[PDB]
Amino acid sequence: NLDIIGKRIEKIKQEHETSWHYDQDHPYKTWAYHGSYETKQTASSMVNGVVRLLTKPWDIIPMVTQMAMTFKEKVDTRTQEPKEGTKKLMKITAEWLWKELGKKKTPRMCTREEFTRKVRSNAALGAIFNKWKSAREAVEDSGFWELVDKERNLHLEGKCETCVYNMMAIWYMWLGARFLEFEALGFLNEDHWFSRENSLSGVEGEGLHKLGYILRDVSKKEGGAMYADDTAGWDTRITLEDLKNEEMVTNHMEGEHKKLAEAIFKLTYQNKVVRVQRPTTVMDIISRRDQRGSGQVVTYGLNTFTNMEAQLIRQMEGEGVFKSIQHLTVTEEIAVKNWLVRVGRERLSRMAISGDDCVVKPLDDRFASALTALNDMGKVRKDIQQWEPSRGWNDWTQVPFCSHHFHELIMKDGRVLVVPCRNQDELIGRARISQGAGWSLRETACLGKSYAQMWSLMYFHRRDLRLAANAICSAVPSHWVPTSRTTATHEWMTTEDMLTVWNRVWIQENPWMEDKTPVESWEEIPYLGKREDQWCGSLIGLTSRATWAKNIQTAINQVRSLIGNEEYTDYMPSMKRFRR
Ligand SMILES: CCS(=O)(=O)NCc1ccc2c(c1)OCO2
Ligand SMILES: [Zn+2]
Ligand SMILES: [Zn+2]
Repeated sequence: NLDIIGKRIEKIKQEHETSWHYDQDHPYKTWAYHGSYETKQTASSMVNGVVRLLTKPWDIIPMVTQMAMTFKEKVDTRTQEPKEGTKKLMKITAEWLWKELGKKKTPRMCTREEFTRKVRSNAALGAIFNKWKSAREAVEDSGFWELVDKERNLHLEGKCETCVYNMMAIWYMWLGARFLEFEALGFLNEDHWFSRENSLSGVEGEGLHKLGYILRDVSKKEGGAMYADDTAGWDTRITLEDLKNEEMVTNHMEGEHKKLAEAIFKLTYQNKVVRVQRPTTVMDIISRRDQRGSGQVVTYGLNTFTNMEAQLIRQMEGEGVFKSIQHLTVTEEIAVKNWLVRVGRERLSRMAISGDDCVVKPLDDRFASALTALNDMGKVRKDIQQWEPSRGWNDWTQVPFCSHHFHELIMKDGRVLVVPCRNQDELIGRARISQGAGWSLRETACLGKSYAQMWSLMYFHRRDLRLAANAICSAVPSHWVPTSRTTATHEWMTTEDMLTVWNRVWIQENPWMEDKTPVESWEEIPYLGKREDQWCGSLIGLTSRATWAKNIQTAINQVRSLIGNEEYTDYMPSMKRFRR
């Protein structure tokens, strides 16, 4: 308790000595409370005018228009200690999994140089505003690095002063604490520990154009249904036993790195200090030992790790490797170890795991009712009763993964595309939203262009999105560079011709495409069936959509008149209906 977190608490106390009060009407039950102090402040979603003016039919669709308008009683819950059998299953599995992930990789520290480059190219590192304005300024000023140095030597000493979370559920830290996290644990992401090649279950770096092909490869295995169970609030169900199995990656480290990594896990992950906005407006300084509250990129890799572990154990339960979670007998331990050594890698290859999101094709359907370990680890399924067997999927094209489903699409020349899809109202509603202040018209146009190029590359098979993408690319000056403020692979972020990028992604670099004959025009690139396009939210067949398509040059010219006298290209004649 207070020996590890007290210093951080002590320091915050003295910075607000005029306001410190141990409030008695504090709402916390599962968080340890320490005190309050005086503050007063809060970032709503803004509309992208360029995308909205070129998507007029969706102005009257509430599922689109409501997305631009507008659980902290789940963070204040507790997770029971797993049983002795469960804790043993997790420890054996975690030990084995870190070794497999480590066979072809070397843990190493990430550099000030690597960190500096990251900040000088807009990556959502989740820092705060004070002493310097932005991340860019702090990184050039040598004073920062002396503060970083002071904390760094404190961590080597086994102590912490400034590594404090700020709730808003996204936990921002100051850039310094973020650096020390990245230096110790960035290697998991920077060196692709959760690539499919390295982890067998993972999809880190894979790209939305690969995920369908990966699910179709899992479908080819002999076994039962495909299970895709969502966890209810994964980050809140991370136990202290989970955080200790994750820390075992430090067993693979040496020297300084081992000590620096050990301090991130001990001082910031397995003990936390957080400041929260309460409107009754004070700042509450609360602590807890468990739950996930790391940088979003370390969170992704450790979520993937612990999800891989949890699903191998659920597979062991289905296959009868152990009888009960109450207690592992000495000979069950050797059977579990032996299962891992004998079939562990095969069983990883039966899964696609993206942080808290999984798809599992088990050996058979005993998996569906193998719920004792999953429930006792705290990984309780969403939208199904605790002990009701899982509903599996019989067809890989129906399975949900990373907010998508996947279609098999046959080109007029016989070649097979596996394409990503989701309800079209979600895609159009997201492209009509921006975040943050001070957007110029040019910056808004360049964000519209990023969405349009993503649609041309990933959702070309949706009639409405290929037309809207062509319209936006026609309305934005041809040489203006697509932008984003918060940055999977992003091949649409480019000024290269989108047909050339489509050829590179879907033909040249596609390992599931044997014939490498380039496509010569957009008209060779197919759509979903008309009925399937409607099922997935198309407006084809509506009067509003027909008027929009017919009159699209008038909408393009409205946006061109607002942006002014610039160089534009007409992309509409890439589509048959606008080709005379
Ligand atoms: C290929 C470019 S397009 O999407 O603009 N034309 C196809 C189409 C238009 C109207 C329809 C339809 C299909 O089915 C019902 O009404
Ligand atoms: Zn610290
Ligand atoms: Zn679809």
